[PDB]
Amino acid sequence: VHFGHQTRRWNPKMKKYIGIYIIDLQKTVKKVDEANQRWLGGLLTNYKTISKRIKRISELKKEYDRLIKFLKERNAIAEARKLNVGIVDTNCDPDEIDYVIPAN
Amino acid sequence: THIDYKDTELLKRFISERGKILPRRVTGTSAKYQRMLTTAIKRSRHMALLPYVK
Amino acid sequence: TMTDPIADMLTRVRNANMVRHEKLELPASNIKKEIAEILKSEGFIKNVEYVEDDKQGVLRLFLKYGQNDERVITGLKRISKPGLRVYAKASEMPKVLNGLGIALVSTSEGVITDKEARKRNVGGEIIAYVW
Amino acid sequence: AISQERKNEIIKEYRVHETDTGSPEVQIAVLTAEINAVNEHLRTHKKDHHSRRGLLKMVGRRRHLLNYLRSKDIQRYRELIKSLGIRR
Amino acid sequence: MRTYEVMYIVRPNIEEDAKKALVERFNGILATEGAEVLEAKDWGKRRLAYEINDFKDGFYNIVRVKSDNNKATDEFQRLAKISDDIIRYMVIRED
RNA sequence: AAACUUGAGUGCAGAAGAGGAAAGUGGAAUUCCAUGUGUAGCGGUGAAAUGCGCAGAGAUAUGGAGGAACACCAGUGGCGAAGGCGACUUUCUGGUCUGUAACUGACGCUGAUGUGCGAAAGCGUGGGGAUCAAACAGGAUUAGAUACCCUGGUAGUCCACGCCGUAAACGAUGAGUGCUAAGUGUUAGGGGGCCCCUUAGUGCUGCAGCUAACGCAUUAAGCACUCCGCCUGGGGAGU
RNA sequence: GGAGGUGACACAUGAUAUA
RNA sequence: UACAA
Ligand SMILES: [Mg+2]
Ligand SMILES: [Mg+2]
Ligand SMILES: [Mg+2]
Ligand SMILES: [Mg+2]
Ligand SMILES: [Mg+2]
Ligand SMILES: [Mg+2]
Ligand SMILES: [Mg+2]
Ligand SMILES: [Mg+2]
Ligand SMILES: [Mg+2]
Ligand SMILES: [Mg+2]
Ligand SMILES: [Mg+2]
Ligand SMILES: [Mg+2]
Ligand SMILES: [Mg+2]
Repeated sequence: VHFGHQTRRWNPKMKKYIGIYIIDLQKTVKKVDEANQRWLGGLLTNYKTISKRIKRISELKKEYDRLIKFLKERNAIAEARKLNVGIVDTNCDPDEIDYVIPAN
Repeated sequence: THIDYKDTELLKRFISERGKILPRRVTGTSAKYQRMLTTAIKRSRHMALLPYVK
Repeated sequence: TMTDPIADMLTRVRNANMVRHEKLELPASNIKKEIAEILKSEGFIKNVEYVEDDKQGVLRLFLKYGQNDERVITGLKRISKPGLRVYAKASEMPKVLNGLGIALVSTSEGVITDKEARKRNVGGEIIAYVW
Repeated sequence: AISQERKNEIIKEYRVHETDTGSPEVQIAVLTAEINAVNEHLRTHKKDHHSRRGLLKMVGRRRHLLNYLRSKDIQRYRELIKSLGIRR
Repeated sequence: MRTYEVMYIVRPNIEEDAKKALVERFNGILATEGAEVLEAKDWGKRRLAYEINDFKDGFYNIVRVKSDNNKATDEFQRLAKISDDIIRYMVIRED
């Protein structure tokens, strides 16, 4: 859980956390103490609308089959980073993680 | 090594079936080698060691 | 070629500060050493080290950032220039950022700040504003 | 324009001390031989503008070295002026 | 100061005993004015890759020269041009 | 006034290059000419016609003359200040890059005026004249067609020597110097163990920053200092 | 997938403001 | 629409 992505794509901000690059296992352990489907656009920023679908899911079969299945993560961070913890590989941006775990 | 225009056997390997100089992306030669190759082949064509168009 | 070694120093700080580097090295000179110490004394930078070498010396500066990685130095500006030198009197010493910043002045009692230049009643060449 | 053998002859004659190759006297003397040789080339190659541009750079570099030598020690400067066929 | 690698082709229908008359002479021309010949060679009959002067073969000859004036090889090139025995030639600065 | 070696030059050791000037050598093709075979069209367009051809064309084969240009190599490859530079050979000659740290010791940067170089067209004198081709002629098209298309064709296109001094002469981005994430091609080198590091070029992508936006982004349009050139609504008018 | 290089018959016209 | 023809 400490072998990151290839060198030809490693973000420069993971140099402290980092052939291929190997993660900082020693630093992740100290960081770990400090700390499945598509993410709908506006899951957090549009709860005034999603909750209606969440409520309508609780309350047709064609909708529910996709609704149950529903209710890489750049959409989610913006929904949270704009509101003012997560595994952060070398290719991922660390500057936008409050509790970054530098483990693969 | 420096390519000699007299060495027709080495040069024939880099010409095609019509006597055209082969591109280096086909033969895998490097850029500086292909430049030396081209001068030697043109020298050898002039001395009738290699054909212009066969 | 290089015409203003002081403005080159102020710009090296500005560029390193922009990307939040911890430290920077630049070739040394007497006035650059004294400018750096005033920035240390005024609390804009962390530390200054002098590294001797055969050519002209090296100055190592250590930059300062507060909580939430906020920059202590907000801006640097060269005032006196080789193309147009700027001098001031003690009675017309400029205040930088209404006193929240400093002006570096080369006076006949050395290189000092603007608040001290008015205290000593000396004027001189306005080197730079730091805020 | 000039061979390494001819250049080393000039360096030996005009050097201000042994193991000196960078003094103005050595540089001006070598530049003078190079300028004369390209002028010889340009007498039968009048249309060689590209070479003539390089000669103009040598003339400018020689003039700058002469100005530096003149302003630093006029005695060395005036002795070098006669040694070569140089006016000013 | 310089080394050259003169090559020339003699026409194939020449009389045999007349060939040494020019090769000795053309090498002789390639030695005047401080032009010590380093080496002479004589390739055999070769099939020319194309017809030169409606010929199919020739006597390839390689002469290596050591001069510092190149007027020796200039004399060779002047003479080879107007001589109908030699049908193709080339001078090459080896180094 | 005196020191210094980092800037700038020199020396030494390597390397790459369509950098330039002059003179030679060569292969393909076009045109013309001759000769042999050989007979009814060839050529050309959207369709045609003008045109050439039975006096032997066109086609084919061989030979000759002449001028011009150099397939393949050939590559956001290389060189040059820019304009530009592409067959090969020799001669003369300019610049750049890498390494080294002998040497000099700030000798630097920029640059008004000035002085030079400067695509193509054009001009003068004299040569040359294959191809192409302003003008021009004929044939088409069209309501007309002073065009676009076709068949020809002069200047010119080529050379030498003078002149001209202009281009979307463009990266529409002046020069110099330093500083500021990364990734990835490529050209010429160097160091160390095919890879890692490092110089100098040349491309793409992309942060910070900048921008009106487009975009630029260590080859800045970012952050700074020096010098030069230039702008101040459109037209009139670059008159 | 997106760029940069490379190469590749005939059809005329429609006044001013206000829209 | 008010015009122009
Ligand atoms: Mg060398
Ligand atoms: Mg070089
Ligand atoms: Mg200048
Ligand atoms: Mg001017
Ligand atoms: Mg012209
Ligand atoms: Mg026409
Ligand atoms: Mg003419
Ligand atoms: Mg001319
Ligand atoms: Mg302009
Ligand atoms: Mg600039
Ligand atoms: Mg810059
Ligand atoms: Mg970009
Ligand atoms: Mg680069």
